Amino acid sequence: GVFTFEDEITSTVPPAKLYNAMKDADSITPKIIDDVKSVEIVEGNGGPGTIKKLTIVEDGETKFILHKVESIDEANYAYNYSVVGGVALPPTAEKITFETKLVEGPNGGSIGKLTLKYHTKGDAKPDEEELKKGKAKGEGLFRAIEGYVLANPTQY
Ligand code: NA
Repeated sequence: GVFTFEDEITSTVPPAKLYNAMKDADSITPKIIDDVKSVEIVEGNGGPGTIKKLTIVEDGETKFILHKVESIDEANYAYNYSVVGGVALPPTAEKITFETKLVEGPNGGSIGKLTLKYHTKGDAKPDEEELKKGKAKGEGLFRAIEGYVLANPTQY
């Protein structure tokens, strides 16, 4: 099954800047998110289809996550990736898709829509704590990208 969740967020950063930073997540995330150590491209050019391997630390243990870039829609300031391997995919989970879309907000900032698409095996539903964790991760990454732009104003 596929279960979809949307959350509306705001930023003081305007959407073209955020969107540009989002596309730079491979370099930004290991700097700001303590546990993310590295991002390696396995196949592809950064565009849709690209497979990436993230190396993280959890509890002093090195772990690996696999991502797939799904779609990048500049017209709607949209950047979509999926978690396709590693700890967030328990056996009844197939894939988790994290979509971010931005529009102009009032006061020269942004309104974002964070979509989480939790793909399960067969008739299973998402575990409640897994969903909570997934939403937190999605919002954390958004706030890492935003944090970077707010701390490095000249760069965007
Ligand atoms: Na780090």
